[PDB]
Amino acid sequence: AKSAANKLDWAKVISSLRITGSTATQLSSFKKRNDEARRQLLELQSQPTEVDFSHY
Amino acid sequence: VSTLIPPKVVSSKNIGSAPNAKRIANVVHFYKSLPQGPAPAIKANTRLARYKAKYFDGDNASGKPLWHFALGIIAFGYSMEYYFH
Repeated sequence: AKSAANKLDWAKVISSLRITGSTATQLSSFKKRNDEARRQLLELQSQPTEVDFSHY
Repeated sequence: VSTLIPPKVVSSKNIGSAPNAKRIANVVHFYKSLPQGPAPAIKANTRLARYKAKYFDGDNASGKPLWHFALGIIAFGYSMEYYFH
């Protein structure tokens, strides 16, 4: 359900067309892009965080 | 690291920008102007205002009263001729 957040962010991108010279607002969206792109590879990267006592 | 906030800083912005002066100028320029040539008082009579209304407005504006005034001097000294010579 993150697409509503990002859809309203691109809505504010085509509305931040109206204010040229954005200092750090797009950089704040860059920081949420940074850790949101980090968290998905973090959750997909891991194994089930346990020692496999049956086989291993 | 945080939410930056320039979408809503138009509160103390709307004095500083340059067409604000023109906006506050012509909202003052437009209120007290009579709408469509109203309150014209197109007729006035003071025993000679009809002379101005027939001769000295923007519409007629022809040199004929000068002509009349020319004849006025023709009316003036010639009678003084009959008083002098």
